[PDB]
Amino acid sequence: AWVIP
Amino acid sequence: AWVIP
Amino acid sequence: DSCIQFTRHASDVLLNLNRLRSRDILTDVVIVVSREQFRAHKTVLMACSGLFYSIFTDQLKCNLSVINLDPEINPEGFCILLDFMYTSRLNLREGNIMAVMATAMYLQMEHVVDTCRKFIKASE
Amino acid sequence: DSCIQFTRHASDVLLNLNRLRSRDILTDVVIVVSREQFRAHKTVLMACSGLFYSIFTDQLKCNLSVINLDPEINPEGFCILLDFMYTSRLNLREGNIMAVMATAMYLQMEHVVDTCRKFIKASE
Ligand SMILES: N#Cc1c(NCC2CC2)ccnc1Cl
Ligand SMILES: N#Cc1c(NCC2CC2)ccnc1Cl
Ligand SMILES: [Cl-]
Ligand SMILES: [Cl-]
Repeated sequence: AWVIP
Repeated sequence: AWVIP
Repeated sequence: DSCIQFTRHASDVLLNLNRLRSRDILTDVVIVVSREQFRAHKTVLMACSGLFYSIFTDQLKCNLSVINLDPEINPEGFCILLDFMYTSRLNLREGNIMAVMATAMYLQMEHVVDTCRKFIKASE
Repeated sequence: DSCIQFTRHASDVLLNLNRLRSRDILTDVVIVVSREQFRAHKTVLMACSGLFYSIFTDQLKCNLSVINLDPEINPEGFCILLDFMYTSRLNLREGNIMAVMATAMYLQMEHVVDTCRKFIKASE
């Protein structure tokens, strides 16, 4: 995996 | 985009 | 291996599947959650959710156009998860994490469950 | 935005759509190329190809279970492009680039066309 898009 | 996978 | 890969391809496919969903193009199922209706594509639901994969690989259920989910399921939670299926984006908020993790455990969406826990284990 | 994104999601969805295709699960169309048959999902074909998008948004054509493509189309070229639709991987070779670029121009697959040219413009 989870990231800040 | 195109890359070498 | 000799294969070359187009990086944005998988995401581009998803972008288009969501535009087909928004325009109600070739949607083949209606998911009912607390009197609210969600039109989708069975293959996208199967590709994302272990529950929907079990439902649509069942000889009798695969033929149904309408699927009613457990009454405990919040329709907002389901809507937030249906959007994640089609976009890879999860609208996770303090006000919805409980309703969204309970919906992901039911739909067998391991990766949503995993991160959902992490955000509360850090909130405590 | 507040959204969080799962990086491998779109690719994971594609991986599963290809496993459903390989197991002939919920495939709704048969594409015929020079007496050879290719089973697929209409939504994946639409999401990838401008030609298939036009075909399946047509009031009469959307209802067809079998679609016959132009006889000039090589079935290997089509098979290599159907695999790219479902995997993001393109098996591009000196022996097939001509047959694969001609198949991509017909299917309106701009990104395949673009790179296909680049490989020959560098081969000359
Ligand atoms: N489609 C599909 C699918 C699958 N969907 C459930 C996803 C949550 C994992 C699991 C395993 N194999 C296949 Cl073919
Ligand atoms: N599905 C779909 C789709 C589309 N498919 C053709 C792709 C080659 C681009 C184009 C534009 N809009 C939509 Cl909804
Ligand atoms: Cl997930
Ligand atoms: Cl393309």
